[PDB]
Amino acid sequence: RPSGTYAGLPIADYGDAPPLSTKTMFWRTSPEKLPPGAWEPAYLGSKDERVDGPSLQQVMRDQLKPYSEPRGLLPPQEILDAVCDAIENRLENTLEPQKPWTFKKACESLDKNTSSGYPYHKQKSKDWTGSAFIGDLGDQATHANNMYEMGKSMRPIYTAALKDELVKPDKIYGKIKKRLLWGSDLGTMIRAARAFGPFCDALKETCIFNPIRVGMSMNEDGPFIFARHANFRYHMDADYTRWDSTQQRAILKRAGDIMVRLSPEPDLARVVMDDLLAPSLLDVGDYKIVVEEGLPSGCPCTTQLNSLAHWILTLCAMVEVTRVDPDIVMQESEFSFYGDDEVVSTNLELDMVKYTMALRRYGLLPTRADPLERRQTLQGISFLRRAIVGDQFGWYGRLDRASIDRQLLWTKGPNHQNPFETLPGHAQRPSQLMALLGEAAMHGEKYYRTVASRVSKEAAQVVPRHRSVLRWVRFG
Ligand SMILES: Cc1nc(/N=N/c2cc(S(=O)(=O)O)c3cc([N+](=O)[O-])cc(S(=O)(=O)O)c3c2)c(COP(=O)(O)O)c(C=O)c1O
Ligand SMILES: Cc1nc(/N=N/c2cc(S(=O)(=O)O)c3cc([N+](=O)[O-])cc(S(=O)(=O)O)c3c2)c(COP(=O)(O)O)c(C=O)c1O
Repeated sequence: RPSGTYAGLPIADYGDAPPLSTKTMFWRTSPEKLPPGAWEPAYLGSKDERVDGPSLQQVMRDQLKPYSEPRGLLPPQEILDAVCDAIENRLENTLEPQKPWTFKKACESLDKNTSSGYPYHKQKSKDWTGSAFIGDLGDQATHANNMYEMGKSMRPIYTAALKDELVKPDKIYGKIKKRLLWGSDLGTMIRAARAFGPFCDALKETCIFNPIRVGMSMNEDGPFIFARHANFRYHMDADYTRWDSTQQRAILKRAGDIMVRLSPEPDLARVVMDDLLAPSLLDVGDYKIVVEEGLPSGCPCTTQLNSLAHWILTLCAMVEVTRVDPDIVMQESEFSFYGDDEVVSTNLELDMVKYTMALRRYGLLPTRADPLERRQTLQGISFLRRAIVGDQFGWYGRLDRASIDRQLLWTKGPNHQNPFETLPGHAQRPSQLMALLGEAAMHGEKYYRTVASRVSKEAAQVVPRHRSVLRWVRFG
């Protein structure tokens, strides 16, 4: 029955979503005071002692606004078609054909320590026997799977949440921001896993010679990835603001068509992709609202869809500007896409001003670093949280010290209301401490020493010498 607009978006029904969480999973590693400008867990609502801010619902409405903004322009249809053929073609020539996913495999693949979403909103593990969903979720899972096998449509219902994560302090103590998560319903997760699990698996296997890098290991795969990029003359590393909310469904639809066409049960996959990209029903608590545009997350094959969309858009811009055919562009370039993160290396003479304009024309908001700049060295180019570094031995991804120290101050634990509480006792995190030494080692012995000290100090409440970890971490 209900009508109107919530955060600029049409209301379609009453909502069933539980209330937004007021707790964080972050705990300080020490009771001492935080260094100034330190990152902290994002805002926790009216109950947050650190600051008096608006309601979580208001913070969520802020995040929903960009979804009602006008879309940018679709790329010129001929470029769009050639690019999409060229990307599909590239995948046909590289991906290993997969057998269908079983219902059993699909259910196994899901993360069992997160919510089931609409309508039970229970942690998946609570109806999971080890090998099958039973009880309530078993009924949802079974129904969804029957619909899948019958090629019948089902309207996903997403549940909005806000992301508990560390953030720069201005997002707590200034203008408060917190990231919108889209939380899928178990049924949609099942259908999506069955439909697209094969493609995603096939794609992960090619993460070194195909540009969708999802599933890569920074440590083991990065040096080969980065060495490939280095073979090309110009390097650029666009950063994008609000990638997800600025997507066009029409482009996501072209990405999806490629996924469907490269899946083992394409007729079944088609029904699922059409449900995923049909106007989206999102439960914000009081209301379920309809979101026609942007990317709907928590798919969970979304990161692939998104990366694929990114590949389409970047390539469309490049082709529009250089006028080189998309296949030849892939001969003369090396891409890395990981959702919204990009690295483009190319031999082509690319007009950076025109490239920036074409992306802005599509609705995207490219930004780096302080139009897009291109460099003749990969040194310093950013990828995920790393800086790409090269030396006599080769290339690697070095985590910035910011993130390193940040991991020294904060640890994960059970949800609580006050993030400045420390956990009692240990400090049960030896693996991370070592990895941190590793990450610190790549910064040189001077820095490694500092970090070694703190790591030792904390490990009190085997820490190797520098040259041995550095060797283990780069080569090992
Ligand atoms: C400090 C810390 N780091 C976490 N993971 N961060 C990731 C996590 C991943 S993940 O392998 O996709 O989970 C990262 C992956 C890539 N990658 O190029 O494939 C790169 C990076 S990055 O160091 O360059 O940013 C990745 C960083 C995580 C995520 O761990 P989890 O949810 O898998 O258990 C946690 C949470 O436990 C955490 O406390
Ligand atoms: C690039 C990349 N990074 C991921 N995790 N990022 C996190 C994620 C976390 S998390 O909030 O514990 O999930 C990080 C936590 C801390 N921390 O000091 O507690 C530090 C860091 S860091 O800035 O040093 O790298 C954390 C980094 C993740 C993990 O994201 P997700 O499991 O929450 O969905 C992925 C997922 O595939 C990913 O692809």
